[PDB]
Amino acid sequence: DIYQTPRYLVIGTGKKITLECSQTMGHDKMYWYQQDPGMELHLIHYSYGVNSTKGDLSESTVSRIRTEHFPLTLESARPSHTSQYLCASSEEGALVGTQYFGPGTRLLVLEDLKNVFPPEVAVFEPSEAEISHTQKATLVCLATGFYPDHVELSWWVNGKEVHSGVCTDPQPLKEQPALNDSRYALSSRLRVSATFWQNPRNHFRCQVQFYGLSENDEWTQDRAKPVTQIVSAEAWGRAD
Amino acid sequence: NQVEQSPQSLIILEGKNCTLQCNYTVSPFSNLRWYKQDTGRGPVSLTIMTFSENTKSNGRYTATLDADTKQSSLHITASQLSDSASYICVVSDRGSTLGRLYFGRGTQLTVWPDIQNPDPAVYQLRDSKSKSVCLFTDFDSQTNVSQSKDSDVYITDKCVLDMRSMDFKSNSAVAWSNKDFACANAFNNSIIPEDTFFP
Repeated sequence: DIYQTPRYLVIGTGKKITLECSQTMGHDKMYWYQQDPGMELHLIHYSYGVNSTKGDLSESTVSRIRTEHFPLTLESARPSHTSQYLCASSEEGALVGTQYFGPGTRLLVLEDLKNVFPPEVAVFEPSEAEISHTQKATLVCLATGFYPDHVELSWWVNGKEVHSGVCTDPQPLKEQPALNDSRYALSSRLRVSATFWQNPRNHFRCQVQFYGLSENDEWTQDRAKPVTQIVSAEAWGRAD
Repeated sequence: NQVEQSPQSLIILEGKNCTLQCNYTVSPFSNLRWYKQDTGRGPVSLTIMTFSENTKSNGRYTATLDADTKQSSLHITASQLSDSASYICVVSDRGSTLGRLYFGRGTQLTVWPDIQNPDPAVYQLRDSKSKSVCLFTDFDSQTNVSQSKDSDVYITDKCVLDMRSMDFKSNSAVAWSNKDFACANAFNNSIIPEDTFFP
């Protein structure tokens, strides 16, 4: 496949960034794209092969040394760089082929990191009214007070992640939208059969993965450093 | 721009068909491809075409290429919720060393569940004790629910939920506040139908 790390990165001005792109498909051609919100994809760097080094869009540099690796580097970071970065490769075709893309990186460059906050997660159990009415049970999860917007919320039932019966807000809400830098809130729903919920041996866990600072980063504030971390909330099925 | 897409966006119910348009001034022409980009994720190659092949098929997607009029169409059959995404027409051009790609602005497609039996209701979810939540659910798709900041009360956008084993789909929206807050307050008469279950 084609891989990229990190998915989310928030960093201060002046620091050096390196973005990872790797493929086991043994493709010779590889591409880097910069995509702003509601923006078209922009070719930034590309490589024909294993020494090949500038795309159609104009500070970053790329390094092709070993076939599988095509990392991208920003020597000195600036807010201007904030954007999404996609990497791609190409298959065999008439001498571009089929283009494969990675998950991309959401890059956020802030001048000050004092605003970054970890989320608070809470689970709310199904109402009795809904159960008897619809013979169904909906749980709601809330993640709040988090900045920046980098977050991944997931549901785990009896230890295994579940994608079915799950709905997550496409976009998070600003808590104070009048403010440019504002902590967020995000909700999700998991809906299961009533009897399923009514089994007490059933475990439900809402997990939010927050992408914050690192131990390496400097923190002068009173509260604990808002590092990358997992915040969870859980509920056990209720027997009526 | 040398790559043009039509329409800008559209909304269809699940199970129905739609056609997307692409027109290009790119010269000299080489090949034509359609990408599907889900929200927040990376583009996925669907079909690639050249002047020689006027048609290509990938699953429920079928692409057409008229090189004479410089136009291409993507036809989705029996649409599904997972079809909601931006659709990008990419045009390739001949080159001195190798290649160039022209990405057009995508066509936004949104697929809604077809709700045969609506059962709109508003429930209050038991407080975590660790703000309380209200749940407006089972309403049909036409219903418009958006975000609201009045005052310390919050409301989210509607979201489709698919229970695959029961072949069931439902829309929901959530509202919460720390305050006076009651569920009949969060969702007022606009917009909720005249028949809505409250306990």
